[PDB]
Order: sequence, then structure tokens, then C-alpha cells
Amino acid sequence: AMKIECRITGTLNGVEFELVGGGEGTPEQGRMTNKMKSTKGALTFSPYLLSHVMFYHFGTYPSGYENPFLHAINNGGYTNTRIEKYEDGGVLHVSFSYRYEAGRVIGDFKVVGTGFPEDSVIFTDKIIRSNATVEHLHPMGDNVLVGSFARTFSLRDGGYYSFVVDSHMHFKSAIHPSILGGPMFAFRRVEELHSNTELGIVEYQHAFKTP
Amino acid sequence: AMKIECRITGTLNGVEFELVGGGEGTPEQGRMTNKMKSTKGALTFSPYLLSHVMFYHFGTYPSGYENPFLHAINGYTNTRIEKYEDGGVLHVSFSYRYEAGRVIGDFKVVGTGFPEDSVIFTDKIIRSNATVEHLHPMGDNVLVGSFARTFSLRDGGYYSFVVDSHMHFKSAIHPSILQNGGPMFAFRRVEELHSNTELGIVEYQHAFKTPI
Repeated sequence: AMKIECRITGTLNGVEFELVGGGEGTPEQGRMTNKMKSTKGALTFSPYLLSHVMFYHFGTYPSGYENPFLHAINNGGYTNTRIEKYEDGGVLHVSFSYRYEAGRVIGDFKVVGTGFPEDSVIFTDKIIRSNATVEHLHPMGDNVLVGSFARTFSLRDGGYYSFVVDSHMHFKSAIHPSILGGPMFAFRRVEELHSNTELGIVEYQHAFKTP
Repeated sequence: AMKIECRITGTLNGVEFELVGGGEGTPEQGRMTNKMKSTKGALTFSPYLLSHVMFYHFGTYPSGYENPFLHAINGYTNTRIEKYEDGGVLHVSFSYRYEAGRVIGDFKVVGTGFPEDSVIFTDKIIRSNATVEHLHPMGDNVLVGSFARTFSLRDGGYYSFVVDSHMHFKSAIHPSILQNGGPMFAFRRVEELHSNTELGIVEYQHAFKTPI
């Protein structure tokens, strides 16, 4: 298992937050872990908001295909920048940066969250989980993969809090020879163990062309 | 196989179009066909743009799980906002009638903001590619959908768009999917047989919660 180091720094409605930690991931089973502690006391918002923020390297890819994020570690790497629009008007701008220190992945993530109303679900602890997603991935050129997924949280009362994410993965040294005759799909799910101060995920990622 | 009747009207940058026809659908196979002909001469834009416009009824759903083809009825509307990478926008509304063991659709599209050098007026789209839509409920009466989609181009590139859908159900009309712990995903793909004047699709629709 590759060791994971992670730091997330950011602002939510102007309110600063930061957390640090890490874990382990193994690309072979498409599973990773990550546990991180806040460095600034209890979060002002639902810790579940950050599950999909707290490593695409650790996804399984179908038989004749190689995980292009896993592949890029050995050649220039890649960045990910996402724009996440939430149903109550909230918006997350998230940027993902990586450095690699011999069989260990280091994440430095920045998030900027704006426009969540005072009565937003994220300030209320009603989120009990996040649900699974299937991201649609396609290249726009040799160096860029464009992603799109909708995602939901289940609420304590039974309802849903939803968002939509548009991602731009900018690679340094050309993406793996798949590239390129249609999209790839990435199924993801998490197991979450959060307090307002200490967050934990188990994430599974499996890419496919056909289900 | 249940019979399908279909009409599609609207405008692309003001230019009026109308297509009429139909086909057949077998919900247990998750397969349907549809053949339609333009009534206003040859289209001013790629016929491939209409593939995902020319019937969710004909989708397989996993071990019950039913498919809201439940209607029956009593049915649903679909409204989609499709945003294209060129700046083009398609506004599409889907209406259905059920007269006698067959499904009849009357679909309306408004296309705007497609630039003069847009792919859609060029003939370079050779096919449309597969999708997986994410479906989740909004309060018993509304199903919200999201999918990105691509057309493959003759030069080997891509022309892409994203779609946000709102499915309004008349009389709930979700049991197995309302009480679901999360989203449903619907995998779709097509085979296209288009001429610019006469359009043909074979569509496959298969829903799932996992994997695959």
C-alpha cells in the first residue's frame, strides 16, 4: 500500500479552516484510507462536506486500460481543479496539487466555499452520509481530462442535499494511451467516520467503460 | 414490444425543424428503436444532435427496483437544459401520451448560441457516445438527473455537453426508487443511422446502483 500524506486548507463563507493527516491506498483493490485532524478546533460546517475532498491514483481500471493518474506519478504528474455547485446556491472551488516522495503521495488541497445560506444544510449536522457517484471522464486534448459528476448527501430526515461538479485535470506530460474512443466512467463510494474535529474516509474507486 | 410514436419540433438559432416517426421498445431487454423523418427538408444541423432527443420507459432496472415506466398511470414530463462546450444551449421538453398499449411522444427543442463555426453545422460528428446518468429524488414528485455526454468527431476529437434534467411525476409514482438509500445510475448507449433527412436510433438503457 502506498502511503498518503494530506493537507486541506481553505475558507467557508470567509471562515478559515485547515486539516492535516493521511493514510494508505492500494490501486490494485481501488481502496484508500485517509484520516485528518483539524488544526483550528471544531469545524463551522458539516465534516461530510470534505469527504470527496480528502486521490484518483487509487482507482481500479478495466482490463486493457491503465489508471492515468497512477501513471502520471512517474511523468510530471497532474493537477485537479473542480467547481462544485450546490443546490442551495453554495459553491466550492477546490484545487488539488500533488508531490511524490518515493512511494508516497502528498496532497495539498485548497478549497474556497461561498454562498451557502445561513440555513444551509452544511451548518446544521443533518447530513448523515454521502452517497455514491459515477463520474464521466473524457479528454479535451492530450493534456486534459474533463470530469462531470452529480453527488448527494443523505439527510437525517430522509431527504437529499445535492451538488454537481465540473472538473479539469491538467496533466503535465500527456495522458496515458487511453486516450483515446469514448468516455471512461469512475464509480466511487465512501465510508465516513467524522467528528467536527477529526475526519476519516475509506474510499473505493472503480472505473469502467461498460457496466 | 410496445409501439412508439414520436414527433420533434423546434428551432436551432431560429431555423425551424420538424421530425415525425416511431419504432418499438422492449422494456425487459432495455432496448428500443426509433425511425423519424424530417418534414421540412434536410436539417441545417447534424442529425446526431437529435439522437438523445428521439423514452426512458424502455430501460432495465436491477432486481426490483421497477423503473418508473410506472404510468400506468397517472404520467411524467421531462425538461432538460443541455449546455454545449461551444456555448450552444438546448432547451428540451418531453411530453407523452398513452392511447392503447403504445407510447406517443411530442418533444420540443430550442437551440440557441451555437456559433457559426460550431461542430453541429459541419458534418464532423460521426457518432454519440455512452453516458451514465445520476438520478436522485426531490420530494416524491421530482426526479433530478445529471449526465455529461460526448459526440466523437471525424478528426478523432470530442464535442461534449452536460445535461440537467427535471422529471415531474403526476402521481407518485416512486416506490423502490423513493426509498432507495442513494442515487440510481442509468447507463445508455445508441447506434445511429442518420442521413440528414431521415433519422434512426437503436438505444440501450440499463440502470444500476453498483458496480460495474
